[PDB]
Amino acid sequence: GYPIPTPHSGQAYDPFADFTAKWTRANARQIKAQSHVPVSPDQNSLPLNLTMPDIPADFPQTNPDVWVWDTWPLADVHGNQLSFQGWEVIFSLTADPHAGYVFDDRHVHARIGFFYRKAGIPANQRPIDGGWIYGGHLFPDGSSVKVFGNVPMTQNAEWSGGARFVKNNNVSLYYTATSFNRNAQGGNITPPIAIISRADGQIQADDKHVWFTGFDQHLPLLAPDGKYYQTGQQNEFFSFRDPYVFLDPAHPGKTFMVFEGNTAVQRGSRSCTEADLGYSPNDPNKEDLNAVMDSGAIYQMANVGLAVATNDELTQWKFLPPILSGNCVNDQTERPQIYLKDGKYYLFTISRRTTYAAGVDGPDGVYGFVGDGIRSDFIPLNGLSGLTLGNPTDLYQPAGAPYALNPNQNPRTFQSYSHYVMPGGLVESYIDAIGPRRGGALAPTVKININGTSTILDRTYGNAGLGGYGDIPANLPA
Repeated sequence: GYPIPTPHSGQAYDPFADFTAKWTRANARQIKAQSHVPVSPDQNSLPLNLTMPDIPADFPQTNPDVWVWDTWPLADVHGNQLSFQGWEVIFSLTADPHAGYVFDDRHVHARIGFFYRKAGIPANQRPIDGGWIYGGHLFPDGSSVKVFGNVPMTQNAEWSGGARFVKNNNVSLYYTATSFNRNAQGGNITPPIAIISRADGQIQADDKHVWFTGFDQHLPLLAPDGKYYQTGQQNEFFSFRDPYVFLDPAHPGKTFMVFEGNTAVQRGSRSCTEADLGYSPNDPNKEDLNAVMDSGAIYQMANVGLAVATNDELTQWKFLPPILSGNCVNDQTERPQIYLKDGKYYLFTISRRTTYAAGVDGPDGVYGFVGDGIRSDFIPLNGLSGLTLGNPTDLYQPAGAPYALNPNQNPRTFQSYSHYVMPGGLVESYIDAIGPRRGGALAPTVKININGTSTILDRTYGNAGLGGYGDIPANLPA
């Protein structure tokens, strides 16, 4: 019934070289191949080892005054999570739950906030909610939007990136600034503008609180080129965001960045090739290329981009060819991260069931690939499928939506999103929808065992796999 997965070597290339690993239809079709029809009253089709445990429906809010979603720690370029003066510090996308707009209209209102808590306390000794103290907006009002200059706009938002502890500034925040020009119906009057940007500030603390100064000067670093990375002009619905800045010890003088993009094509272009399908000419379960494009799969054109700093100050950056594409497979490979383990390079990226191309299916959650370098013939994890950890999902019934759950679907198919892989394979995420309840709160922290080309969610960790709500611990003092 199911096709032979596209094989991959994991072989490393020069980071500057023109080679892009393909997350192929033959690979992605492995996810449903590995699935089982759920046995009532169970509603999960995924392998148990690739399934996030059920989050309790009585979960606490991270903060009752703030919607919280995509979250990152205070870090260095190695990926270490740092306490500062005996505090743990996190940064979150933030919105107001009592301001007129509904949770799914969060995005255009997003402000980067910070939270803090005393370090060196085991999760099970903290308050159930993780004990995060909300410090407020990280950036001064009006500082971020200066990055767009004098352009027509109705909204601007601060989206995800990273905080690097490093001019008696000591924190560089890499994030995505986005500008919208929308009619009241949410229609684009002009295409959204998405600029990966940097703001530097100073973290300070005493015994009572953490606070920040600076972040007045926002530097535009990268906008899509329309050669490697799709622009608003090519596709008003383009994705360009989620900078992950890191050091590769294979390239000691360099600073790199992975990010979410789309394959740089005009929307509706019949641009998919045999290499995106990834079949043996002899596979009896192979697809026809034109048939795949006719099914509308040409609207799913995810890539993970790579950029390299061109000055010592990391204020100037250059695009390199994309390191992964999911053309005719999925439109979204979000929050890409490079995770170094056992001398290997893991690319983790988050994706959605509802952004899969026709004829391909998989859950919301974390996808993973392993290689010998940051530019590899990346090996999709777990039976050459790419699935690392999915929300419990029946792939034999419709997806529905977090704002309108299909009754025949697992009510936790949207339970978590924006999974971030921390040192020692701990995974931090936010709650979207659990049955009728919307989250905007941090999920229980979870643990994946990363073993070569496969992964197991650790059901010995915390309570049957679930650790503390919003448990984002520092491994090193700053």
